[PDB]
Amino acid sequence: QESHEQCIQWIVKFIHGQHSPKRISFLYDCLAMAVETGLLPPRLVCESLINSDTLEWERTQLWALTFKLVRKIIGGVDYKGVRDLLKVILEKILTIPNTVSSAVVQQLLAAREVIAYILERNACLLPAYFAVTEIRKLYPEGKLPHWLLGNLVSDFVDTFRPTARINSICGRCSLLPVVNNNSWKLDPATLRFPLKGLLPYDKDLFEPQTALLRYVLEQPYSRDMVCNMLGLNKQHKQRCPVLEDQLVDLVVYAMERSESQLLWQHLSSQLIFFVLFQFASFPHMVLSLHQKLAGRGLIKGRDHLMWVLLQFISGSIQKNALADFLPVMKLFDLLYPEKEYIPVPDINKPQSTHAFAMTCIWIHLNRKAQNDNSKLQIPIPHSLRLHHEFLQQSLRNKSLQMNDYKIALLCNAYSTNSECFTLPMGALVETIYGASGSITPLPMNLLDSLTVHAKMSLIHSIATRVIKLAHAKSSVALAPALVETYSRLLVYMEIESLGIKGFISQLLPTVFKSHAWGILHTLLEMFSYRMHHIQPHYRVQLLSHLHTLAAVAQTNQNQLHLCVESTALRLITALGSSEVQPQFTRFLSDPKTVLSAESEELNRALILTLARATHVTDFFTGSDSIQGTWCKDILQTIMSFTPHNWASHTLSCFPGPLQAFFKQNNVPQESRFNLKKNVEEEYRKWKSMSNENDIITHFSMQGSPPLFLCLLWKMLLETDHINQIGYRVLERIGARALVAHVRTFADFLVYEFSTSAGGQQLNKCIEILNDMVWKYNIVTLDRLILCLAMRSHEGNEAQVCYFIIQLLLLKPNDFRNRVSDFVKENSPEHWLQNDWHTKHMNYHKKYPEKLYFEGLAEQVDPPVQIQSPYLPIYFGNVCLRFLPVFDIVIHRFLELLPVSKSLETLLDHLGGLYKFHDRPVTYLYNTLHYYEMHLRDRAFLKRKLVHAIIGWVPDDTYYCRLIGRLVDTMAGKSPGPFPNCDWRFNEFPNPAAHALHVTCVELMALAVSGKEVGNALLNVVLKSQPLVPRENITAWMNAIGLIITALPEPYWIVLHDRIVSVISSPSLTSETEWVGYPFRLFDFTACHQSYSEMSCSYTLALAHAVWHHSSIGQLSLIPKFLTEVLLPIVKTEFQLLYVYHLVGPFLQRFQQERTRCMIEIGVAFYDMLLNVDQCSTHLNYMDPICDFLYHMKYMFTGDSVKEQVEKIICNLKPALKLRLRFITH
Amino acid sequence: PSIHFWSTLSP
Repeated sequence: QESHEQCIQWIVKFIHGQHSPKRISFLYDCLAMAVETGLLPPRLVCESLINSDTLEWERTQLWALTFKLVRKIIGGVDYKGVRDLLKVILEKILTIPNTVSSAVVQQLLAAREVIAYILERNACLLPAYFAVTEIRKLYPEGKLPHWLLGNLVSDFVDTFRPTARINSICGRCSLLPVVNNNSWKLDPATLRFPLKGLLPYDKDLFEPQTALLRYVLEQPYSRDMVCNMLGLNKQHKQRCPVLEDQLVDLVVYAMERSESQLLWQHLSSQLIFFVLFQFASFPHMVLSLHQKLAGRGLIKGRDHLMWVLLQFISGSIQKNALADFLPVMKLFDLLYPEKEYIPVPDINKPQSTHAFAMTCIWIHLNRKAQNDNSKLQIPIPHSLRLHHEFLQQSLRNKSLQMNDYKIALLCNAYSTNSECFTLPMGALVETIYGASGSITPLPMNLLDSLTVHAKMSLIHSIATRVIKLAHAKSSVALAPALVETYSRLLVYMEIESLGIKGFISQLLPTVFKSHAWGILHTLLEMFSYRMHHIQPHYRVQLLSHLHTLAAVAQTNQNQLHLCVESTALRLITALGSSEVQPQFTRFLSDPKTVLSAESEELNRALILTLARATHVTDFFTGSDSIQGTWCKDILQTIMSFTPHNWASHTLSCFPGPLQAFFKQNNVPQESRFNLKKNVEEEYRKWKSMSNENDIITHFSMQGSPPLFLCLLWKMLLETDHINQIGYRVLERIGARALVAHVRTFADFLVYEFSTSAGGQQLNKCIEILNDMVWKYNIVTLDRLILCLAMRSHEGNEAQVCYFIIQLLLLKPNDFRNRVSDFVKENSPEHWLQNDWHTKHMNYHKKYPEKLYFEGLAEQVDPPVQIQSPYLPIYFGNVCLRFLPVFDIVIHRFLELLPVSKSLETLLDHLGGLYKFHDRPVTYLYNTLHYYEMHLRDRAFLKRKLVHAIIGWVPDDTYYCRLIGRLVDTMAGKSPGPFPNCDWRFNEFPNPAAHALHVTCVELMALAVSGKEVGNALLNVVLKSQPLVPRENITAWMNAIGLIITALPEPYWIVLHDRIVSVISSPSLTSETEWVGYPFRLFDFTACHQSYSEMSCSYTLALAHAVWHHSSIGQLSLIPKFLTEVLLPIVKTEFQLLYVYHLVGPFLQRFQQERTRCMIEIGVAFYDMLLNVDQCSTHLNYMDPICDFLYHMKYMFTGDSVKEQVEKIICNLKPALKLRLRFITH
Repeated sequence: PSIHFWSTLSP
């Protein structure tokens, strides 16, 4: 049993020991007949004869006899064994030398005979996929096969190109993404697309994706995306040579194109990041750059290149060894051959800093050589003598101003030195150090001229001063220039260790622990009103800090509570759609960190942000349950600490899982009758008391229902004044506890207004409400309006509530005057101004802000003196605080239909305040995407929402221009479809993102249907038109796919109709026979495509682009489309192959995200094959179809589906049954 | 008081 194989091998070598050819042949024949009668297992006998150690091509007769025997006895082996025998036979035959005498060549064709038999498809001993994968594994792409086999192996590999084409995307190398701070992953070894299986793919798919990587690297804030793309984890010094080479080539490309400041800053930042995170070696990049630039010729970008090098040399020279920075001298020798003298540039231009880069580099190198002295000294370059003399003379002069860039040059040159750096730093920082008297911050152009080391020194000084002042417990406010300069300096991302990570992780906790409450308020206001680009995790971390600060530390002050509430609301509302899930999935363990205990308004705002993000991202498409998702625990813990109900109109727009969650978890509501009875009883009890302490204790007791604002309304409705006791109760209750009183006052106001007359009875009530807001300063306008708009009324009550909001906003002059003045005397580009503080004092002096009930304190029969000191205010006011509330009010007014007319008046009167909005374009994009069903009929409501915030059937030229704008934006044009914008301060990091969002907003604002918009967008390519040049059609398809994927569902659903129209076309329906595979039918890069095959190929390519740019939720409709629409209309092989080409390449995505869809797709493919087999007389592409099915089972599906496919396979015709017999196993 | 890339606000 165990020794049978050993005995067989012993008999084999005993037979092989003979020398008589006739005797050997007779023994072989005897073994052959013993095998054919079943005396020996075929696997064992073939393995023994082939793995016998005595077999060698010198024994020609023995080799030939053994191979004819294995050919005779090879037919009874299971396919796994057959595959192993194929592998060992190729391994053995690989050892044959190229030069062999022809006297034995005919004797060594027995191996070719057995390989020919085993690779015959008709016999079907094993699946052809095993044979092709073994052959490809032994012989990779581009390797010429062994001369004995040649054409056999070549053509056998050549018969799998149809399968390799099915499993490939059309024009994949020319599809580019949009970088926003997945499907674009790349191999970190050779920049290859990860290809599944060993199939003979196209040649272009085996080349590195240098173009794609370069395009990604050219965009700002692409660091995280490129790390994710290349699969780099911040855990070890990977030191990617490919990444180093790409960075060097990008620098060379930029210098060649030099023949702006933001661009060079972007490169300097990219090199800084990649050198810091142990992904590149600076000396290695310098040496490679030197080799690449040697013998290039004209080089005009030397100053910019040396500035980029200085940005790292100055920062890292403090600790890094001097040997690393040595090759810079050789690079200077190459790029600066002049040996005469360089003239000193004018010091009145920003370029002066760039022109002094080499002198600064040498100064730093000389200083480093002066430390740890001896070894080697760096002599003065002969050319750079005038520059050194100029710097020395500038340092010698003790009276130097900021009119020119002498300060910047000295700071850049002498940053490393300590003694020579005090004078320029003092001259630069005293003006902002000096509330202090400094009002003019450092200019943005001056800041851009400085180096990274100078910027870090400036921020370190500012942070140290802030910490020292906070620890000193001094009441002096910070310098407005200092705050503005800090806000400006916190934009650069290369200083993350000190800029924003140190601002959030250390500075804010230190100020919190120091009990400053003035520094903390200034920092929070600065974050709210001056920070533009913050990483999402930093934003969420600060949101958690804000929530815990509001909860604890006894911050029972009106101003601090208001600042925390407003800041938290702005961060919650400003979250991105694609960022919510990754940011909130980290807090899955403890949602209470990112949630709140008492701010029902903040929790509801978070819920609304959740709903809009899930709607835009199509997270819930294909699902009808909330369990198993990340939203479940967050919603449950929101229901804790905050039970609330959602109105019908505001709940009907939520996704299905959200609606299902909120149908249950319903909270009972206090009845209006009981509310009115309680208010009347509290008023009668208030008027029945005569003491003072008893009233204060009774009406300020915690746990009593919050009815005191209702009592204030009831009092001054009939007596038109408030006693001193009312002020005492308001002071005692506290700002944090007044929120519940405002919340109940909202419902009481709605009930009272609904149950009231018209005319005088409303004019009086609205005048009372306006007086309470402004004259008495009881409650602040944005808080009141937010609490009104966050209610849960129905129908008539909802109309009354929104009417109250509109009347409170527009009827009096108090808010309109403030908005008009702020808009008329202020500008939003805060980084280009010098007198913001003077404008701020002007506005605040004209309109003072009251937060401690000053008006009510004054209007008491004995006047009451308020002695609560104010925290400093630097940036914010009521107009800027009202913007998120106005966004929410717009959303509610859109949700309710009868109040659509009031929204037009509100926009016409208060639309100028959006000039100060952070992300107006993104806000409109989200608003139009979310409310498409509601606004698709009210076309006039749009063009009014769009015109107020940013500011006829179009022909084909309009759509062509719209696509071409994004095409040229992605390509890169010197004029550009859009003017140059500062990505450090704009909402859009890239012109591509800016153009995409603007185009989507413009398309959604049109008064035409989504079907027409989508059909026209596809028709731009699918119907021949002028001004659509060829040879760039792939990027046109890329732009169309991007736009249509960003567009809502009624816009990208037309692809299914287009696909069906192509399926039912005569090109695929005709029964005309073709020679060979119809390659040109499915290939868009063909010579001449008539019209019908042109339409088919272009439709395939457009579908590939759309489904490559689509999300998984949008891809979830493909299985249902395939099962319901395409299944009963596919009857021909051409249609079957077309569907295989359509859906084939995208199985990998389904495998990674959604498996049930993959199973359904496989079952649908098998049913389609059965339908085609039944309808057609015979099958001509059995081999491609079976190869694709085997590849599917062996790579994606596995043995997952067997029961649903056995019945289908058993009903096929005998030829297909013979081919597909191994799928069942 | 060296200020490099690998420094932090905490002394």
